[PDB]
Amino acid sequence: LRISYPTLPLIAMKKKMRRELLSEELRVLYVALTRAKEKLFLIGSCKDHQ
Amino acid sequence: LFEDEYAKGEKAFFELVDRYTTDRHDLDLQFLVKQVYEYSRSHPNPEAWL
Amino acid sequence: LSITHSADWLGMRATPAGVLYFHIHDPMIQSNLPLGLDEIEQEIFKKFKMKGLLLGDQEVVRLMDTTLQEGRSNIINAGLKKDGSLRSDSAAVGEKEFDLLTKHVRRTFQEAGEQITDGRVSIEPYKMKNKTPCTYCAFKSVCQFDESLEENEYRPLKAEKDKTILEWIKKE
Amino acid sequence: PWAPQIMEELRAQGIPVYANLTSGYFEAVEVAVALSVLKVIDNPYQDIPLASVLRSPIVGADENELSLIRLENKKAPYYEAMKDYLAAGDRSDELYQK
DNA sequence: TCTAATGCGAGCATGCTCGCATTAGATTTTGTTTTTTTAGCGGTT
Ligand code: SF4
Repeated sequence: LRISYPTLPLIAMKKKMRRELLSEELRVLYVALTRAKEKLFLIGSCKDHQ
Repeated sequence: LFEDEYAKGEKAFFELVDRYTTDRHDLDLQFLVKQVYEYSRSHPNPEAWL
Repeated sequence: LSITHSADWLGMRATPAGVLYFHIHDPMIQSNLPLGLDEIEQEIFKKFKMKGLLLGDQEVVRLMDTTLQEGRSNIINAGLKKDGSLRSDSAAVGEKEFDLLTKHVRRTFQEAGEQITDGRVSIEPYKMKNKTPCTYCAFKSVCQFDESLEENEYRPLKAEKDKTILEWIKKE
Repeated sequence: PWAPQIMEELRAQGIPVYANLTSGYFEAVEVAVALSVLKVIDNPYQDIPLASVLRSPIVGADENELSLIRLENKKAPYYEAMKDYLAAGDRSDELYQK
């Protein structure tokens, strides 16, 4: 038929996976910041400040 | 393995290939098998989880 | 070539209608809405809408898509509004614009051939939209291109907007 | 991914940098060339690895000298052309000595 | 591959939102793991 679309468990697993992933990225950030002893620099870039 | 399955030519196998490969090659199915096997190896009983 | 020889080749002088690409493939339809068979067939059909460049005419577009009465086309990347005029999102340009590009190509050919005969074999990879020839090129080990090494740099090519490109063609 | 450019910039400023890398080995020109030598020793009938070794500082043939090699034999593999230039050339020339 | 910008017209409160369609852009990985024991030749063919 040449058709495809997400099944329910796929969407569920997608949402669930996004959650888990986000949570872990947070833990990554925590490890990164807790590494420091005396100084901490955060450099990030953006399109527009305002 | 893939050559043997194609050789056997079972309808089920083609039903799988058609769904998880592109219109000109079957590499994506290769990757799929690899990925699934690998993931299953993180359980104490990989087969049972499969 | 098709236009310049048109009068000689088959009979009479012609006018550039457009340049079209046809994507050869067996597409998969990704629909969130349930589709009847006719609707699926229509979506599959839509996947083969040709990209390229056209000449902005009611006549030209209508000739390329005789089904189009109003709205967007499923064959050519152009449309007709309720008013009837070609709608702005169409990939069409003026006859003059076509002439500008077509003259420009020959400009490039002339210069390139001249530099080729002059003995120019310099290592000058371009870089446009993070895309470089080098990845698709087999001679990376022959050139031994080394950015760190001085006097070995990419040619920055700008992702300029089509309108600008045309302006620059006008100037040149 | 961002690490290489950073290292370059810090060295431009003069700061000493150390990063444990897991990629980019075969993009090193030295590695590409040394490999090319190995391939050529394996089977000389690979035009690109050959040409690579020739233009490399290992041999040092320049673009004119390379095209000169081609001229001896156009249709043949580059290796054959190299063989032929060796056959017809005279000991007096620099390219022959290379 | 999903998010964002652009275009056009229908219904609403002549000018405005909203629906929808569509395309076009750009934007983009992380990782580690070993040692294998254990007693040189051979004069002379
Ligand atoms: S690889 Fe060497 S030759 Fe091929 S494009 Fe990049 S630079 Fe020019």
